Amino acid sequence: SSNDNIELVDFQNIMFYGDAEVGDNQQPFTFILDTGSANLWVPSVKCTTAGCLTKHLYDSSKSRTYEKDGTKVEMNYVSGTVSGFFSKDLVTVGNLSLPYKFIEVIDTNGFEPTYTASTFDGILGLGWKDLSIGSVDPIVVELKNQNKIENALFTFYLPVHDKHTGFLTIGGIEERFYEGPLTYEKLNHDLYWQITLDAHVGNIMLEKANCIVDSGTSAITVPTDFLNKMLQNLDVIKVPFLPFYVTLCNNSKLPTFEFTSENGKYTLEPEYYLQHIEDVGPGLCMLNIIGLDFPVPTFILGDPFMRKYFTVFDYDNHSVGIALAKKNL
Ligand SMILES: CCCCCc1ccc(C(=O)N(Cc2ccc(N(C)c3ccncc3)cc2)C2CCN(CCC(C)C)CC2)cc1
Repeated sequence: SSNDNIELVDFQNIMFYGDAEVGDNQQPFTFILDTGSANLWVPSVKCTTAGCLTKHLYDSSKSRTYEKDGTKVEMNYVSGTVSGFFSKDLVTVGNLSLPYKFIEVIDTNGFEPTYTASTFDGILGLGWKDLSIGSVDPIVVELKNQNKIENALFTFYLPVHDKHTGFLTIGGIEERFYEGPLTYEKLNHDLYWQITLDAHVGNIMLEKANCIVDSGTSAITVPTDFLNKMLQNLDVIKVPFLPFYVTLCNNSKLPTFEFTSENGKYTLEPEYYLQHIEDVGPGLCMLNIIGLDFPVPTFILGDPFMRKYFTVFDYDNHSVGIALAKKNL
């Protein structure tokens, strides 16, 4: 068949991770595979902060193919800076390798306590060129330019806890991952993977909303007027001053999301967006839904939508393909 398959392992419903390697000595890292960002971030041996000391670390000096670039990278994150510099070396994802401009991270003093909390070493972006720091070409675009993959496209088939493992697949579409038709939705900007759909939840309707498909987000985010409208009378309880909503897991009044285009119709039922706190039926659950206002009405179709729908990200045809994920492998 061909095609590069990268196993996705789940970590307690919050996130999933894939393995990649750096340098020709094959230095192993755990990565967040993030369609909402466009850079490869790797922690350096020269990083000496609590947490870096818990992570797998990059050592340029052990790698014959290291290629100095040193270009300073400064990123003032929300109260605390993340900083490093550019390096080039041989990145290996699955069974493919290529030279790539990544960011060797020196300091993580604004990505805490997030970094130490989780068990990933780095972040690997999969967005578009215009979204990167420096002007780095997307890994998949490059692999196509270097004739290593058939098509400039990747797919996500996400893990489902205690059910199956998952895959990022580079280079072509694999039939085993889905059921039903595979409809395509054209990008409306080459930045995030963003498409135009009509969003409809029972009575509430919003025509031609911007929908970002993003593996790096673990909620469905929703415009706040939408959320407010849609939660009235649902027997849901809002924990005061925090983006959390608590419900019995069997609340039969929970609504289904509806996204429609000319080409297709996508729904996301309660069972896909509930987090189970406890299952002593009727169970306690939280809604995996955040209100979030963008300059333009936007939905972030994150991990919950991707768990149900298999997704194709196509650089060549400037589009996202969506199909129902096979319940099993
Ligand atoms: C070696 C470590 C270096 C990594 C440093 C770092 C780089 C980039 C980002 C970031 O902005 N990211 C990447 C990022 C990915 C995952 C996370 N985490 C870990 C996460 C996600 C979901 N749930 C829990 C935790 C944090 C940050 C953002 C996240 C928000 N995205 C929203 C896009 C939306 C479509 C508008 C844009 C990209 C953070 C830290």
